[PDB]
Amino acid sequence: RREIKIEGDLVLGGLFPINEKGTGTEECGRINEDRGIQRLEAMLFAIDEINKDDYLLPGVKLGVHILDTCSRDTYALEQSLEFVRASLIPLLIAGVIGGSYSSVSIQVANLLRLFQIPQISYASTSAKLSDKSRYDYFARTVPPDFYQAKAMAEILRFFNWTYVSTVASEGDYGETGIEAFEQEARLRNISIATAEKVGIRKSYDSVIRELLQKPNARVVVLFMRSDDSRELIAAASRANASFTWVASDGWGAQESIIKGSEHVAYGAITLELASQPVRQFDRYFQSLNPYNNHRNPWFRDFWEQKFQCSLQNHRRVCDKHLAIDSSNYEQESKIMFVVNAVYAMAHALHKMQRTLCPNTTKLCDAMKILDGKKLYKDYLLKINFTAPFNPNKDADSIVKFDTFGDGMGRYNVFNFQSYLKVGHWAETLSLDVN
Amino acid sequence: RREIKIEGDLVLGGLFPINEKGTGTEECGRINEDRGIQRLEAMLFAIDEINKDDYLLPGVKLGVHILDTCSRDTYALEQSLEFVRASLIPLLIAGVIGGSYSSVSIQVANLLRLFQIPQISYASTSAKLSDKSRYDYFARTVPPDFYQAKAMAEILRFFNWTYVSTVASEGDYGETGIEAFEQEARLRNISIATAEKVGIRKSYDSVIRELLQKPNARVVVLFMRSDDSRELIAAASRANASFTWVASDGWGAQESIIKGSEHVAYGAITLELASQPVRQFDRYFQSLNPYNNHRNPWFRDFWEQKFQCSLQNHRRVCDKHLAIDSSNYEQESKIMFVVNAVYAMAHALHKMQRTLCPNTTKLCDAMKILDGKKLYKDYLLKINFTAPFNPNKDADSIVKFDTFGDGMGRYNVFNFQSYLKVGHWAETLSLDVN
Ligand SMILES: N[C@@]1(C(=O)O)C[C@@H](Sc2nc[nH]n2)[C@H]2[C@H](C(=O)O)[C@H]21
Ligand SMILES: N[C@@]1(C(=O)O)C[C@@H](Sc2nc[nH]n2)[C@H]2[C@H](C(=O)O)[C@H]21
Ligand SMILES: [Cl-]
Ligand SMILES: [Cl-]
Ligand SMILES: [Cl-]
Ligand SMILES: [Cl-]
Ligand SMILES: [Mg+2]
Ligand SMILES: [Mg+2]
Repeated sequence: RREIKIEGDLVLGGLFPINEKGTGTEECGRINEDRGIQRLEAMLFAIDEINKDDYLLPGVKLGVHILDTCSRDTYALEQSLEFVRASLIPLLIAGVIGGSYSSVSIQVANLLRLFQIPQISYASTSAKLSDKSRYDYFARTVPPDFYQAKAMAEILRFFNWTYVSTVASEGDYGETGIEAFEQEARLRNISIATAEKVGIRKSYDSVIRELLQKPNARVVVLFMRSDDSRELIAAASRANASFTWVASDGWGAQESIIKGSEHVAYGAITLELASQPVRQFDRYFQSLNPYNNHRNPWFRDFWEQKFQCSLQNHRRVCDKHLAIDSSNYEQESKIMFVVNAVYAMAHALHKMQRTLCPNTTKLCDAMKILDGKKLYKDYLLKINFTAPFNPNKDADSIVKFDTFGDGMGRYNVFNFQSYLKVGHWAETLSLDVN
Repeated sequence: RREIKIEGDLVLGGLFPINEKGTGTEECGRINEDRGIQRLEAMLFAIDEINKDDYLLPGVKLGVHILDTCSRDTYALEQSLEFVRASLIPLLIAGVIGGSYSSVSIQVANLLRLFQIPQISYASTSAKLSDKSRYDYFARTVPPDFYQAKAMAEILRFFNWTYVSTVASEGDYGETGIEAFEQEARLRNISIATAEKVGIRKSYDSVIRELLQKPNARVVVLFMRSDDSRELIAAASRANASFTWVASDGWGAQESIIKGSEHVAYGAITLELASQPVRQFDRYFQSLNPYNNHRNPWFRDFWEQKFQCSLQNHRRVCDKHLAIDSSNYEQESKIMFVVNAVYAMAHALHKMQRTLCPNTTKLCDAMKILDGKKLYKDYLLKINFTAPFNPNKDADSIVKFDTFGDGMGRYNVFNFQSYLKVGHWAETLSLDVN
């Protein structure tokens, strides 16, 4: 199999959806450029930055064992066995960075707790992962999706919107989120007219009718995914219904949802995961090409797929001058979370080495037989640090986890006109005038 | 490491506490003769009997991969990695037989569900293992300890004992059992005077006083372990209190508990796991000696430890004529459960091969890429068969599992005089005149 194995005094395992879930027969499909290639390179970028940082793990070199998940649960577990074979050629696995999808992260967390291997995910937002009776070694730099509920209800409780109607998607997201919203609304005196769930355009048209049948609530709180949100706005367009929507990140600040139904959408309050681009990362990512990137065994497949050419005769040959640049690259939204996950692990290990190895920077016999239980509970859960590549080194650039290992809730608010950043929800709400 | 690896068309993995949990530093201590050696040999005995049985898996040879757990959770998981490395030299692991202790079985179940490997335990009685949201691939031939509660309360509800007092041990056993009793008593109108829990002889003496403080209940339902039960009867002896005890298998029909306090114990109704000895097994077990048993790599250690001699110079040499016989061997209480667990797996696989391989006895390509999900839910959970070595082939010799994979509740009742078998509790109660 394909992998990135780089020796180090301590090794962080990594799991990324380098490939899309394979079609019917096959395990893996094409290369996931954004969630796969970029997120993987952001790990390598952070490891490289930590290994040049004399104030972080000055005498401990970080190594990596990066593996593809193929955006599948089973494939990720088979791969994860490398991290656990080690725990017993396999390396000194101090922790695991990943995965992306929550189904992957859940299955990996299930294997990892058995061997006391700390795990930080940069993208898995399911609420299930907050259950420490099941995922006791899991932590994440991204907040759980249920925090959007707390935030959305605060946007209502500010604007005193007490009589509100709700629509929710089917599955883990909609159901766990809306249930969290209901409970947070009940806590803040807010009432529900109709709780419509959604598993044909006529089905969404039926939901709009039930939303009209209670004309008392103008405010409709939405906790749906992208495709669901887009077809319920077109369903509100067909019936020409005028509702002020307060939607989750499934809608967010994207054009996909509002395409051809802009009129019915005006003045909708949406949520989006606040993230700041890692500038130094853009420079590193764009500098990569098949001539300089031999350490990534997927980079040639990535390149060949991106530029639709062959590096190697009925295929068109790749131009030696092709480049990842401003015309074809835009930093993936979760890069900041990948970098912060890697550094949280580095910060935890650095405080551990500092404590367990008095009068040395080097990995002493105590750290050599790593107590994962101690690393997670005593170091990882107790670290707070300014994000490494955040320009404004303020209180909202602090990387910390609550008692459940969940990252800090940081969402932005977006008004519709044209999406406009009308505020944020950190621990508390913030809005302007729109 | 030490192991029993025997090739077969299908392989059953096995886990047994061959060694006692090691002292402080060490992982493994001495050889557990009864729960380790015997239970392991009962697996090998059943595999041998199935491989001679032309009506059970006629054209599929069962192989084994038997490993030591060292009566530890971590050691069992490290070993279990052999079963999962296979699932991907490692063999075709169709299922796992074990472990003994519930902490071992819980940790193994946690690894095994990930790889869809069915698991049958012959001894793990914890209630936690009935939770299919956690242990979805686990089943057991032994019933969960909480069934004793249902049975004990029926002994009260027969004799109309409605005003009853309770004492419970600390930990998984006492607490889960007594809570199950309370709920089953509340269902049957029975009331509780004092619910005394127990984590010094004076501490048990305090409990007896609280039991006296409510002189209304003569009946005291006990859900404690052996050591706890023995010190609460001596505590009732010191204070000279006369209570009719209705106790769980922690007390059962053993002399250990009643030693020096026989008077206070008279007329106590105790529970014990009903099991019938496997006669053909006694013949096989006693026939074993270091000359004929090379397949068990622990048998020389077992022998050397049992007879306190060396097979190999300051140690006394083993007499070539020493033998496991009536003077030193008594079939371990759970042997029947080991044999039944192995056969339930064989019966499940046989019905699977029969269905998935029309017009052949041999392992066809469908069975070669085994669906553990199907084997467990569709075959293992749906098998019912007369116990292989049970003389009276009646309805109480049926090996079956409920929807949670739990084996059939079969306990015996024991009156004190001298312990006397005064009845049984199968699905319903049965008693005589005593
Ligand atoms: N938030 C995610 C999570 O699984 O927690 C969900 C998926 S996105 C998706 N695709 C279909 N439904 N949802 C992935 C996102 C990311 O990789 O940024 C994580
Ligand atoms: N019933 C058991 C289970 O763990 O389910 C409990 C232990 S016995 C024990 N020793 C200390 N406390 N309890 C073991 C018994 C067996 O091997 O027959 C299984
Ligand atoms: Cl993933
Ligand atoms: Cl979902
Ligand atoms: Cl065990
Ligand atoms: Cl216990
Ligand atoms: Mg450094
Ligand atoms: Mg046969």
